[PDB]
Amino acid sequence: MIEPVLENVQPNSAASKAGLQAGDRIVKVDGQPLTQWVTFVMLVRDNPGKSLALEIERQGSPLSLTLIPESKPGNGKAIGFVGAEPKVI
Amino acid sequence: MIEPVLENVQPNSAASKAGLQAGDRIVKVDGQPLTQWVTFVMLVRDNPGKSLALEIERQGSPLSLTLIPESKPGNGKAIGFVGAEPKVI
Repeated sequence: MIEPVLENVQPNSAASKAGLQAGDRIVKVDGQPLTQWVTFVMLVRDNPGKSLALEIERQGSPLSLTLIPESKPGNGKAIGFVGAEPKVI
Repeated sequence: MIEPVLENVQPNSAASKAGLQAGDRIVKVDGQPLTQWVTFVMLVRDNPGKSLALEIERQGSPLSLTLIPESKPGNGKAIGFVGAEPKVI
């Protein structure tokens, strides 16, 4: 139900470094289409330090960006984080 | 599908101030039961600067905490943020 559309981008995060912005919609990761935030988050979690090739939509137009999921300060889990919050209905 | 269980808590956020920790499960907000992260996030979004009464579960035991959703630096939308990321399957 949560839409793959960014509400907020955190500073010095994978998302800011990738050039993501509030309002951006995640459309494809590594060529694979997605429609749910959880799909995107699962991929991010599973891929710390791996380049994900993103196709996003901004203002109805496509952009190709690279996102590399990172750890978070204070978190020692072997997972990647986005650095952004999603929009909710 | 995303579980109302925290994977990470951000510093100087509503969640850290509330005393929330990774692994905590959100069980009730203002007496109302929830089972999905989106339900919790909707409430947070809708309630900037309003005290939400949280019942959480940590290690299988209930705790009562207060959470006051806040804005994020650089975001001028009239909404509240949690200050945390959820666990995903």
